[PDB]
Amino acid sequence: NNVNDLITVTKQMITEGIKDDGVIQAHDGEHIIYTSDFKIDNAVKAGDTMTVKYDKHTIPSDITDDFTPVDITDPSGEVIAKGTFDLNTKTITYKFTDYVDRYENVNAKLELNSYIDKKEVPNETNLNLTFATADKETSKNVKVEYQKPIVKDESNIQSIFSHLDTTKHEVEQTIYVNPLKLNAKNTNVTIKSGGVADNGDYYTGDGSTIIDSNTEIKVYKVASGQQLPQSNKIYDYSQYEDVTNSVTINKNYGTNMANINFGDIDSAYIVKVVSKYTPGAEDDLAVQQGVRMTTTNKYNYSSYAGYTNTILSTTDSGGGDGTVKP
Amino acid sequence: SKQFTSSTSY
Ligand SMILES: [Mg+2]
Repeated sequence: NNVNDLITVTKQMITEGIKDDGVIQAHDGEHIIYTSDFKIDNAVKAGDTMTVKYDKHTIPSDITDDFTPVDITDPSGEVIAKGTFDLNTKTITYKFTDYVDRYENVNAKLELNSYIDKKEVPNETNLNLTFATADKETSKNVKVEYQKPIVKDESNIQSIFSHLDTTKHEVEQTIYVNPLKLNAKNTNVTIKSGGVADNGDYYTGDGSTIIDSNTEIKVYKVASGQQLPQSNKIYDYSQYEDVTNSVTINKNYGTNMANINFGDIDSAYIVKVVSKYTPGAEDDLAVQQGVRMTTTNKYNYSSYAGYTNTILSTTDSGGGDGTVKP
Repeated sequence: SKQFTSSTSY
């Protein structure tokens, strides 16, 4: 019962969530906003469906798996349509309720947020984004930019939050240690709740995590000819060398603070940390965790590099209205 | 509900 041909799109556009500069700052958490205004033909009836298509390179939620499309509701809360999302086709199917049997001259407005899908965009690139409402397409050219490591002599590090589970209250951090493959002497990495400044200085910050013996920490060695994705997200760990049992890990080094002793290294490593957080903290954006890399430089003192992640959120909207059928 | 992403603190 697809009625895309009965949906008339009167306005649609793609806009950037933080700054209109033609560049999606994906590691700054910059979202993409797709807005669509459309009319629903009077012939549309309960159970009929329409579709909304996201660009293949975008995804409604970057770090959670729990996306459910927002209802389309009228001003008093009547549900006009219920939506289901197919991740594989990047498509919402909206199914109309008997609202459309009781009202006519029905129109609706969708505001759908999305992020760069790191699986589809492993490295920086130019994209021609194309979104669609009921098969009516609109496009926007953008560049995707990712972050760079903080570099101080041979200390060089970067990290992202790569997953968030709001049911089990776990957050996953993916850390690139020495991505530049430098000769990093006496390498130690600290992971801590709250903040680590670019120069390694600790700060309390505005979020927290819980780090203890039940924190999960895995460490992988990257070969000299292996290239890490700029997205900072690893979807398959199988081609890297698991060296978790060959480095020293102290999950209780300090208060909510773990550290890893690497010694002298000449290679990049990936560290994946799964820590807990305070239930509900995601609604206050109060989940924050940082990393510090220390090495000994050629002048016999320590060089530090720091990196901190936090979370951002968006909320879709779907509204409509109509006049009562006599 | 909400949809989420990772960001950088500075
Ligand atoms: Mg921008």
